[PDB]
Amino acid sequence: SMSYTWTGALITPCAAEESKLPINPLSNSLLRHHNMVYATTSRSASLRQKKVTFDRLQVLDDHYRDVLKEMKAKASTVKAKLLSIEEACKLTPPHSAKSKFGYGAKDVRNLSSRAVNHIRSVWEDLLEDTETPIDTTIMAKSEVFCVQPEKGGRKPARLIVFPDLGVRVCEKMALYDVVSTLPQAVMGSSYGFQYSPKQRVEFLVNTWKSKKCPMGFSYDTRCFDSTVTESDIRVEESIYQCCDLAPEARQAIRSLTERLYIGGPLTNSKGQNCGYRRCRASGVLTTSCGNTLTCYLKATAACRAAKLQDCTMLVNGDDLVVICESAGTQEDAAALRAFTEAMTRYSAPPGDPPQPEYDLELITSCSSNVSVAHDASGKRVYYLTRDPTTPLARAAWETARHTPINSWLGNIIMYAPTLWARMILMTHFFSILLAQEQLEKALDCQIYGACYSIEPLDLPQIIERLHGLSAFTLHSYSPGEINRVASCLRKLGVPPLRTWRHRARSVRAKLLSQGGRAATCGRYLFNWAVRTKLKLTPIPAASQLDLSGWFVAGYKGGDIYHS
Ligand SMILES: [Mg+2]
Repeated sequence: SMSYTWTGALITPCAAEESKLPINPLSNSLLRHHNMVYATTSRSASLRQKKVTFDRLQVLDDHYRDVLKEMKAKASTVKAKLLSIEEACKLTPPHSAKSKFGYGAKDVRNLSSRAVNHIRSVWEDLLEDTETPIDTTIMAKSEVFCVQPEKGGRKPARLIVFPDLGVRVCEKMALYDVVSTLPQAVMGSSYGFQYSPKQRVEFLVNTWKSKKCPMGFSYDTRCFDSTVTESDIRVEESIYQCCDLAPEARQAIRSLTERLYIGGPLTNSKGQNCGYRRCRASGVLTTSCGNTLTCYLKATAACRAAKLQDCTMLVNGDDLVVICESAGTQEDAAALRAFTEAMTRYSAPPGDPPQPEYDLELITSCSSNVSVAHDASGKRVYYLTRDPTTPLARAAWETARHTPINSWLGNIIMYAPTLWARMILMTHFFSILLAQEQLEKALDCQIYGACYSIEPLDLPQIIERLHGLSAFTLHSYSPGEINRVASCLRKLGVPPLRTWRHRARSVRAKLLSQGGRAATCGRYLFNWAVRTKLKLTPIPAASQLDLSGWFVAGYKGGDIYHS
């Protein structure tokens, strides 16, 4: 069937859309080539619509059915709980999109009578009506990027599709426990969202070293959400139904599957009918779990079709990396083509054709790659890094324009050991918080799709527990990483590293001048900036903070707020 059908009504914005950095940047200090930065808007919606609209032809074989049965047997060990209205309400982010029924996220979190009474009626309606498609809103997503190195090369807006707030709270009641527990039960160590960055690199490095002769590849499915078929979504449900479930949870899942997950009408921000979806909606609770299960099922079956040997996969939503035993350069390239042909039959054709890779450091998955540096004792440390271009572009945007979600904080947390996060991101934002005395103020950021409210003065503890003490002492970065960063700073017009070393000293000195958590930030976060390096010992606070559910599951698109 067609992934989408369109009526002609436009994807419209809800308010003014900004597409460029403000006229005189609030921090030309970070980035000088302001014209390189842009944000996507609804103006490019039709370009995205063209890419994402096509007929899916899916052919399932015995390998697919075999793997599905294996997955179901593991799912059948799961017992899932229904969430109470109160528990589900508390998972709603404070700035979640308001309901058309006259209440908003604040009312949901406060358990207001209007909100709670509507949510209860939405729940009963899932039991009373098993078929009527549930309405969804379609919008163009606002995301900031740096322009392609081809003069005028811009990505079009992604299209987000989500149901009303009342429905989203009902999804949590029925499915939050399922999507939080089932993927690991089914996929075991292949489930990527159970790992912190440090644990992910460890799993990757250990997997690499376990092969007599390792070969690895990432597989990029073209527009994964659009490739998800009605069959795939019902197969996903068939896995959920293997859980022990409350009767109303079973029904809610059955109704949500047929009324929302498999497809439905698309309404624009003006309330006009835009058309019809028959693929994955980006903005429902099951999107991350569903994509991960579907990708894992198709890829695992595809490895079997391709006769890849000793495959170990790591799956994060639509992101896939596999490491296996090599059969020779020639036989690998052939196997990889067979794998791609199998994935294509399963309705997951590639964007960029995959390439066998015989150096772990050259594989990028989840936009990231493994690289190597050295700690104080000169011991080899592996860490995850990425090209810093998008993080820096978004940092510049967030410095110049007010933003609800602070991607720079998420990046500092997730990439704390990197050369660019330590020298640029940390230096830049700590100077800003220092100047405005906003240091103590908690900020919103996302980790694996879930929203968290985090105090920047807690970064030392967070980083140590997540990445290890070596995150504060890494030196001797790889030539490839140094050159990638240098090239990035050239392109964006970011001042040279040596310069950041200077600003850092000033910041470090000011932080120490304050004492307390501020002083701890000075000592640990900026020890790279001095030669007379303060000896760094494990912080007392590291081990005694609530980092429980930070790396349990993926929640991208699921409207989840943690703590
Ligand atoms: Mg893809």
